[PDB]
Amino acid sequence: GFLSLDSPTYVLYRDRAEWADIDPVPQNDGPSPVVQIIYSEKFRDVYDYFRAVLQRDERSERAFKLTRDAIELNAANYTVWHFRRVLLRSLQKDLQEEMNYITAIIEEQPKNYQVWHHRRVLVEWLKDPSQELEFIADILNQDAKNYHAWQHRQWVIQEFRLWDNELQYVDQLLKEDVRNNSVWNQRHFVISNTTGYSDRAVLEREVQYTLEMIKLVPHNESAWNYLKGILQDRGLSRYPNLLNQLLDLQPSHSSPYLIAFLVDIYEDMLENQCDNKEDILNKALELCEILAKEKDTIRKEYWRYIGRSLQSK
Amino acid sequence: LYSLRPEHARERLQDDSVETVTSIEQAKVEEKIQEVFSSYKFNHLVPRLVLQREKHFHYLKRGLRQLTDAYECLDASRPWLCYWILHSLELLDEPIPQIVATDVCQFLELCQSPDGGFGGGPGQYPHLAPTYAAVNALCIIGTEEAYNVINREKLLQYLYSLKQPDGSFLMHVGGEVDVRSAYCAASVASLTNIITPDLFEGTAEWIARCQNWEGGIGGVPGMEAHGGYTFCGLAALVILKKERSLNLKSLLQWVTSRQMRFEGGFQGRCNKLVDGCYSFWQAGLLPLLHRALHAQGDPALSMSHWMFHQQALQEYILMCCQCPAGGLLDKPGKSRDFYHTCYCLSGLSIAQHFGSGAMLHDVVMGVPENVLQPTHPVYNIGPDKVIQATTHFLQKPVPGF
Ligand SMILES: CS(=O)(=O)N1CCC([C@H]2c3ccc(Cl)cc3C(N3CCNCC3)=Cc3cccnc32)CC1
Ligand SMILES: CC(C)=CCC/C(C)=C/CC/C(C)=C/COP(=O)(O)OP(=O)(O)O
Ligand SMILES: [Zn+2]
Repeated sequence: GFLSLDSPTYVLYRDRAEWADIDPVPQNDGPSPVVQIIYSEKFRDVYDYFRAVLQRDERSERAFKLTRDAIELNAANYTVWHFRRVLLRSLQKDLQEEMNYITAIIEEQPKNYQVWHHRRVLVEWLKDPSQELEFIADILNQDAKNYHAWQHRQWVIQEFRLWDNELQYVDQLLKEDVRNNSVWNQRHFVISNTTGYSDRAVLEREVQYTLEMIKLVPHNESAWNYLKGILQDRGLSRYPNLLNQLLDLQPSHSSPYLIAFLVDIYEDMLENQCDNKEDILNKALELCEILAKEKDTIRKEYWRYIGRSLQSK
Repeated sequence: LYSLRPEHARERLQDDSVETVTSIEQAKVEEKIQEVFSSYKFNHLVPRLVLQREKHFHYLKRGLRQLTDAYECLDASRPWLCYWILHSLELLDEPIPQIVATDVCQFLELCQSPDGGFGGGPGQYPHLAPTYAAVNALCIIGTEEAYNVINREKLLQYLYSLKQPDGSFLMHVGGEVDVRSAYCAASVASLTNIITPDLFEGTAEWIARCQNWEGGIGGVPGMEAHGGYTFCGLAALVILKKERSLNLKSLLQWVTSRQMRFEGGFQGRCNKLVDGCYSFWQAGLLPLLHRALHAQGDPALSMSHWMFHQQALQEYILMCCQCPAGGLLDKPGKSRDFYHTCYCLSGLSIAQHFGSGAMLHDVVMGVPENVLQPTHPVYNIGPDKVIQATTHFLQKPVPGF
């Protein structure tokens, strides 16, 4: 039986009968307070009693219900969450109910470390991950980039080892927003742990796919960072068609990303003793200067560092 | 002003007539920012970039004593409020009364646990974030009183109670794990000089597995590269003397791409929005990578500027991230808070102060009174505070066994 902090008939704990046996404990900020918070009086109230209960380490059902309000007033108070999760152990609370709870809390405020770490704990205790991918998807449906949701999602996938349908989920989201960089990351996560990018059949698919996505949204930096990300480990110089492929795009699908990916190719070719080391370089130094003077000035220091490096090898 | 310059319009988003939630929200931001730039080119006067010092001061003035119940959400992050505020004054070169100082100290003594470390407030369990915050606070005050507040011997004992087999650390007992802990740990252990030989054994390697296909670092192995964690990552290594455990080149190429070609400020991650605090988390990596690279005798490094458009960053901050009433902020339209005040300033400082051995080249946008004290790009406190604290604690010996 909980009485909602939002209930119109809510009564401060100092006016409750079931809590008269206990003296609340006011917080001690010392005699000369700094960054002192002038609490509301509902908040002061809840915590003065949390201090009391915590003080005498009262592992009771009322303490349990009190942590709920303490949490609702400041979901970021990790001491409360710790103590609460101590009561789950002592009072042997139905943890599947605790899931329902942490589920509501996360829904209402998903950018909180405590809330997710608390869910993680329940999941570990119950050793049950059956409802995680769905829960995460609902959160990610409200915020397709919630960093906690993804981090929690990878954790689940890699622990319970539930890979089989994730890359499918990744295609779903990229289709909903090809610029969701969290999804491209997720895509690389899924592959890096499933097949890897050695199987030419896969590298092919991905690179073909990525180039296609690039063609559709030329100025989508994620596709590019991904294209360079899956090829940079073996060296872009070992894919002779690639350079060509891109230069065809110069006119119809131009962007300063194309310009910069080329520099990366040239960079890697001098590194791997290409031929026309004289030629290729100037071409590379030209682009770096273009990027520095016109195409991508916000980072002239970088593109001017590049000529300057390739100027000494 | 680089941002008001005509051709700069051209650095406006090109969605390719293929809009997604991303391009849309990005479009909105640029739209508002533009209105800010064009506010000057509005049949009136000459653009005066001025750091509203007097106002940020008064803001920070009370914040150090009291906060409205609006800050009940930061009731578990008070050591931060001290740090954030008591560091913003530092950058403003404002003085920290010898009385308020003792208060801060006594307060932090209350936040400190009899089991090492500091809690988010009086009587809360110790947590590395608060611990980090508490320690910089104390070092910024730099008095032997402040120093003595820190219980070196149990602080180390705390660090071990959290250290993991794979090298990482927990943020607190039964808490979560991500690079923030590595940094907080390495930040306090080093300043207070309590770094044993096996405290951070295997951490450099764990940190390294956080760098992904993007070049940047994620919270944990497998995650998207993000400015906040990238700082904690690199900074942590610089402290551990292991920048090289990372692919510094992909990282550089990553952080540099993080600066917005139009707004001028940085984004915490690719295709994400601009944000004032990242003026320090993202931009801060440059001072760090300059060291790393240079320690490798990199011949292409510059004798005067960091590798990002320092000017654009200062214009973004000054024109877009500053509230009339006082305090800095995320972007226009957003509210002010000590967090952004602490980091838009720290960021500003970095973009206006360059170092590299004999090299010293400052770049101050607007009125020359816009110059802030310099900040150490690793601990993000005063170079002198760092130096003073370090030398002082080395008079003491690491909790020997
Ligand atoms: C209530 S406040 O406005 O003062 N406040 C907002 C919250 C901030 C808080 C935080 C808490 C939870 C999560 Cl998940 C992220 C963040 C964060 N993020 C940085 C990136 N942008 C989002 C926030 C930065 C950050 C860095 C150091 C200490 N606290 C925080 C402190 C300032
Ligand atoms: C020492 C220390 C504690 C450093 C703090 C590092 C830091 C800033 C943490 C990042 C937190 C995080 C998960 C970002 C996502 O928030 P968001 O998605 O709302 O913001 P975003 O869209 O810009 O990523
Ligand atoms: Zn921010």
